[PDB]
Amino acid sequence: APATGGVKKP
Amino acid sequence: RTFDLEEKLQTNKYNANFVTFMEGKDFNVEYIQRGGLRDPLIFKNSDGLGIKMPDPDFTVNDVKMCVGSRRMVDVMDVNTQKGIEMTMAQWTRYYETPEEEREKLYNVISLEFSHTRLENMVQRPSTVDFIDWVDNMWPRHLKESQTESTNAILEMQYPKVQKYCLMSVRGCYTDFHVDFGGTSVWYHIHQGGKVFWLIPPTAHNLELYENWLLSGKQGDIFLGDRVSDCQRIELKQGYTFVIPSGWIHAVYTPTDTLVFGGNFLHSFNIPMQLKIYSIEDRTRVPNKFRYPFYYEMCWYVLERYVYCITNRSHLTKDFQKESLSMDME
Amino acid sequence: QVHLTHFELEGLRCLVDKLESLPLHKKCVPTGIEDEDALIADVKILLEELASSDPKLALTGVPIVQWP
Ligand SMILES: [Fe+3]
Repeated sequence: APATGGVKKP
Repeated sequence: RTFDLEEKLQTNKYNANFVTFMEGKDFNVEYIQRGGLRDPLIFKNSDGLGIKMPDPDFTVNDVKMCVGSRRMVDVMDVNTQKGIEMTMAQWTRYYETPEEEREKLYNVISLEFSHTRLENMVQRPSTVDFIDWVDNMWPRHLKESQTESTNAILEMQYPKVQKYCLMSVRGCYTDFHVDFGGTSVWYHIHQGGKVFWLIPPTAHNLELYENWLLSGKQGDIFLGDRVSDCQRIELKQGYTFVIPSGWIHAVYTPTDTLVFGGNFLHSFNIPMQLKIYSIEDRTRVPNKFRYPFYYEMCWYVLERYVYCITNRSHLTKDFQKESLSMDME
Repeated sequence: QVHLTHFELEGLRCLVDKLESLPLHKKCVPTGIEDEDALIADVKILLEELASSDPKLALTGVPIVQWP
């Protein structure tokens, strides 16, 4: 479960 | 949802006049200095913008080939507005499935393809390069060190949010929202078309928006109906759309569409950018859906202005030498 | 005397007021910054001296922040 960022979602 | 999306597309009540239609060569730094980029802009053609786009018949499979077949992508379940995850090969497989055979409506709006083969095929409007905080504020040697093409946070060396590939099938809907960090957005329709509901970031509407989030009943209320002024605007193929900071918008996909776009922070509407960030804070938006290194970028902005004006640096000696080494290139 | 737009003067003010009042566990001072307290001090001085920038002369058509 690698952390991510800058994901576009409402 | 409980509201009827169909009538929301038919009615003429959303006849507010917010959007400004412009010529590309009029979209320069002086314009931003004059207006502060407060108004939604549409460029019916590309002339003067300085953008670069892939072949007009570019396919989703071509997108897969350029980013990698095993590249994991964030997919949106339209019915629930939740998020799932699949490979680009799996996504391509779904997108290539005939319209009447798709078991479900899926939407990909978060494919950041910087540092892939796709990167150099798509170019931002030139003016954005002059004002984007990532290109002018963030330490250059850090950004240039980026190798990871995905948005994994541990490998991210800078706000990787400049180039997005959005792939939407006919019928896709994105509910009302404000892009992370209060970022402004450039939006180019490569193939297809989009339908936008626009709401101005007034104090009353931002409060309405926030309570609408905390309400949790976002699928039971069409936000454009409970504001005084909303505009429904249709974007066509070849159009470029620029969304100012803080503007609440929903989007519908009337046909299979391929869109390239990106977000950016600038120095001409910092207050609104900070406004939107605090809303994210109060509404408990998970960090994965937020602007990466937001406050770090803010600190770097203050340093640049102070140095560019007074010639006094507040970076470490090592960081000053890193920059000095790049000035001699 | 450089000339900043009122958009920038107003924005920089909110920035320093914001970054200055964040608690330590929320400040997020980047690794590249040396003395964030000193940086904050110079910004207030800068804004004080730039408070009377002429709006017209500010429309230069080129950003104050650019790489050498
Ligand atoms: Fe958006």
